[PDB]
Amino acid sequence: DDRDLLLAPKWISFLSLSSFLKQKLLSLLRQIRELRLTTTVYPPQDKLMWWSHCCDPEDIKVVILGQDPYHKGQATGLAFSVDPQCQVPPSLRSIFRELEASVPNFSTPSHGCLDSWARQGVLLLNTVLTVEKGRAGSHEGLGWDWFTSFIISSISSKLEHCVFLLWGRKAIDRTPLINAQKHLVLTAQHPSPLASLGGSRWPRFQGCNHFNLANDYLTRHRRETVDWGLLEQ
Repeated sequence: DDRDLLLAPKWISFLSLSSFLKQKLLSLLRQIRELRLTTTVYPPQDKLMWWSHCCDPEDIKVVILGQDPYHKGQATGLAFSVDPQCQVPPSLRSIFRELEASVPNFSTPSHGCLDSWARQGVLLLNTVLTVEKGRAGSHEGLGWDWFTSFIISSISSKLEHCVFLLWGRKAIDRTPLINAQKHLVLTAQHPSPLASLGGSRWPRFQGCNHFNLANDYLTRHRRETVDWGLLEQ
C-alpha cells in the first residue's frame, strides 16, 4: 500500500514505481523496522523520506548527495543537515566556510538546520539512508543503492537544467546516472577536511565555488536561484 512507502504522494506519482519496486521498498523498510528492535538506527523511520516532504519534484533546482546519515543522533533525514540540538559536525562547518568565502549574502549561522535549503528546491539526498549508531557506512551496499540511484535517474530523466553537486568518491560514483546534456554536474573533493583527492582525480572542495556556479547555471537557463544565505533556526 502507498501509505507505507513513507514518500509524499507528489513523489510517489513522480517516481512512478512499479509494483515490484514498491514491494521491494516495503520489504526494505520492514527489514529496518525489525532491525530497530535490536539496534539503534539513524535517522528515525519517519524521517527516511524527509526530503520528499520539504519540496515537490518540480521544485528541484540543485541536487546535493550525501553518503550515509550521521551516526551520533544528529541526522534529520536530510543530507548534511543537523538537528538544532547538536553541534555542527566537520563536514557542514567546511561547507559553511566555502559559502562564507564565496557568496556575498551568506553569513555562517550558529546552527546547522538546512530546511530552508530544502524548501527552495535543494535536494539533500543521502546515497544510503540509514546507519547503525556509531558505525559509519554500516548500511552501505545494495540495500539502499538501487533506491537512491532510482531517484537520481528519475530526476535526470524527467527534469531539466538542474545542478548536481558531487562531493567525494561515493557521490562522484553516481556520475553515470546523470545526463550531462540536460544537467550541470560539478565535482569536488569531499568537504570534510583532508578528504581524498582522487587516487582518480577531482578538484579541491576549498575554492570550488559550487554554489555560485550552480546559480550562474540556473540564471543562464532562466530558473530561480538558490539563496544559500537563508538558513532559519
